[PDB]
Amino acid sequence: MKKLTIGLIGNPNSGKTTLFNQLTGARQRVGNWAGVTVERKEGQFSTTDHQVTLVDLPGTYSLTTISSQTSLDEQIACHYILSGDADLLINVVDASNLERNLYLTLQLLELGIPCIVALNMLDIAEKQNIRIEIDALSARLGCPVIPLVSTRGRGIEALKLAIDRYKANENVELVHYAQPLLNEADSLAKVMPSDIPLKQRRWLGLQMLEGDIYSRAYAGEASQHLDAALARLRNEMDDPALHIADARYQCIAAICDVVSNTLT
Repeated sequence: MKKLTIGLIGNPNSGKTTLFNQLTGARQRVGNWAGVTVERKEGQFSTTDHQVTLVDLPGTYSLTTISSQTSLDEQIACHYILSGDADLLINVVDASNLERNLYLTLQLLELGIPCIVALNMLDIAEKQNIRIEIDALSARLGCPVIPLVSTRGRGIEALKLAIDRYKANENVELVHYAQPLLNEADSLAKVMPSDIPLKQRRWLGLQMLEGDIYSRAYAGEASQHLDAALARLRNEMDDPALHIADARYQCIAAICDVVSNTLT
């Protein structure tokens, strides 16, 4: 009887649409996202405790662009995620490309939104001699990791159980950014719109320092101080955005080094 909203997000070709169809069945409506013709499909399903509305978000590899430009999918996903409309997210992860998918995963966890990872393509990974340590991954992410076992799925039943048990993510250490980057990002966050949570304002600060233009619309007055902050950081270190990317690759590489093993 309790209402609950979940956003479904993952990379393109992660199995997310198939999972959507499996969860909602015939209980779906299709429209378009506001102001664009990009399709917005959402549906309903029930758990033991909740009546769930599932919103299918457009596929994306990340919520940020530091190069290039247009991405209506990425702007829609980023805007919805930052709106706070969803009570939680299901992040569909391709097990056979775990390292690639964990960038988006890391962005969600750094935003601090309640998240359940749905681990998909397990059969492909296994046939390709890849095995993933689910509990090690969950320990490092601070959120549940559910293998989507297809046989009598069952995978969906485990997923619904986690939905009924959803809670805040654990405040684990994820990316280890340089302290000057953290300080300047915090100084930018402090001047952003007050109605935005502080974790999200700090994340936005780091993204602007990396050079994301998608965020700046959300950062309000912070955009007026970004050049002075960048000047200080450039005094502290060569290419601070490169330092950000290196920190991220380090984190993901370590996680994959522990979590992903050969079956044979």
